[PDB]
Amino acid sequence: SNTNLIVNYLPQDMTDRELYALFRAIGPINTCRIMRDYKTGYSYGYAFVDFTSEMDSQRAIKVLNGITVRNKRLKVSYARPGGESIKDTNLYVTNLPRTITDDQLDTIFGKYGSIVQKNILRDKLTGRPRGVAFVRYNKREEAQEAISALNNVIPEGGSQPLSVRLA
RNA sequence: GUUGUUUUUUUU
Repeated sequence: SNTNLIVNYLPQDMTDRELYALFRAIGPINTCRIMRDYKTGYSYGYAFVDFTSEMDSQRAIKVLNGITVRNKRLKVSYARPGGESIKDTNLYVTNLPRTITDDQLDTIFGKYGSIVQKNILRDKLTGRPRGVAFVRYNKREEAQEAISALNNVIPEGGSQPLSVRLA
């Protein structure tokens, strides 16, 4: 947790030119990479921004986090050290009680490790949960643990066995 | 009974 940031939810048509102007506005930028699939060069939808000062980095988070750019809302946060340990940490859960909430998810899945991002898919019309959700842990061991502890078991408040697998 | 994130969080 220092100067390196990971920018998420970037519109596909965002150029390095844009990333720069946007983040440069906070303080001097060391580097700005958009991360796109080699060959086709299509944005993986995220980027890293290495500021020069730990202070500038922090402030970027405070100001740019959540700002809307065209169709998306950016999500700026400190990058976690890479590695094999961050691998296979995204979970695809289904058969979740339809009365589920972000706080229950936290209770159920938060004991096995530290959640980095979670999303309860909701019906666009009703706004009610569809029973699906994506939970992304910090370490690869937490997801594995989460999986074996919750797969095929009935969650509290529900009458149906959860389904937890790697996305 | 096949629900899939603001499709895409580790350097593409």
